[PDB]
Amino acid sequence: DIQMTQTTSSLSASLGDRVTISCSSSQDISNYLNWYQQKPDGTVKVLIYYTSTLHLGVPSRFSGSGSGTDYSLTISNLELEDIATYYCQQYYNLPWTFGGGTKLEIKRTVAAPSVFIFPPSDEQLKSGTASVVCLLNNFYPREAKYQWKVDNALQSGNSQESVTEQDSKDSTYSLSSTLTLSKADYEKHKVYACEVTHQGLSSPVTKSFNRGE
Amino acid sequence: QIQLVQSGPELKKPGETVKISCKASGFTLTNYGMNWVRQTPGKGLKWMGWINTDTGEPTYADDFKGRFAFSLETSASTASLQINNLKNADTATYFCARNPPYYYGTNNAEAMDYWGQGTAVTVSSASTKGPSVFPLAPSSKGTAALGCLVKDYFPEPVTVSWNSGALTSGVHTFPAVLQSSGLYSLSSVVTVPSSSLGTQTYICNVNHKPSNTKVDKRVEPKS
Repeated sequence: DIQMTQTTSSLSASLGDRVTISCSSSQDISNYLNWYQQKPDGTVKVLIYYTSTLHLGVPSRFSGSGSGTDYSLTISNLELEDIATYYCQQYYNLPWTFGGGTKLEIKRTVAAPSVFIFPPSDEQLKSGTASVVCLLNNFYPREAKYQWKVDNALQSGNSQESVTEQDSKDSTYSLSSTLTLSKADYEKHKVYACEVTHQGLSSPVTKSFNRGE
Repeated sequence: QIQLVQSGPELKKPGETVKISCKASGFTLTNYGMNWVRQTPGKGLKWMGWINTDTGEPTYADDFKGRFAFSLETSASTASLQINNLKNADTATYFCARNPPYYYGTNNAEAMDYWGQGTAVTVSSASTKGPSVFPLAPSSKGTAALGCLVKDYFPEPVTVSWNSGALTSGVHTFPAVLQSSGLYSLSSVVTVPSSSLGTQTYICNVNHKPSNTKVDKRVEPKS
């Protein structure tokens, strides 16, 4: 198996930029290298074959070059429809192998999250379960950290999170984390807090509530 | 026009078998190789093998020798992937993709030059359940956030809208998360003017087709 490596998994860029994506192979593949584009919707098309030949109908802003073990794909004047994930793939031998993919995102100014905490509803509590939700809204870049604290005890292992794709209008990200407790555990404690750090925040942001107030 | 159209999504229980079909139109199936590619959620692409479309001979990548079978149905212009004895780890999207046959001096791309749209296979023992919908009530302490917590449903997906689709600005509906129960949960939020909280009604509309579950849940400041 020849290993294909795309060192940069995520790449931020602005419309109009020239963008380059690198790919390295674990041995000389003699330019037997293809590039594929996968849209956010999941659909795949070939862009370049044999290192630098554009496939039919692929616009001229795409190009590729390289040899030996080092290859690259270049977009000369990035457009909105080019925001996607790019994979390289060798066909020097079987099995055909792919790189890990390089996902483009749009660059923008740093934006701090707006933080909100939500207690469990009385209706859920009647059922025996308490879900506490922390919302980190409209921040940039994607990297953010948060900590759940219950009566000042850091909680690790009882929450799940998910993150939106980059917003089409303001280029930000949002994140939601849910802390799950049994009703009996939820009622054993008073202060529920979500504490957030982000490179846009000059100091951490804590939102909290007191159960029953 | 060259098209590869795959069969639709499949939900299976462990140990079952699934057959994924890939219908070729706008070109002669029998003139090109046919490849199968797997993408697990998180999105690595992995080549599973190919089937010689002229002879019918399949070739499997080593990680896919065993439970996988490539087949042809030439009279239907269709190529097929069968996965036997499904495991939860088989949960993935499977693509078929054609490649022009290689011969010395050819001018064609030796690439997978046209891809099917992918077939998503989900493997789980969970049974179908509609969600509970709970309020994420706006804090009583500018811009306010409120939302709905759509908890404990199976399978994906649910659709969420706000005020029957009249409210779209500031809405974020998050990817579902799979809980250790095997059930999914997701949240949908929207940010609104704090001043609107006493006068505007906010309702999240939740639809879970697999269970025929529809819920219109008003989200209001708690008293």
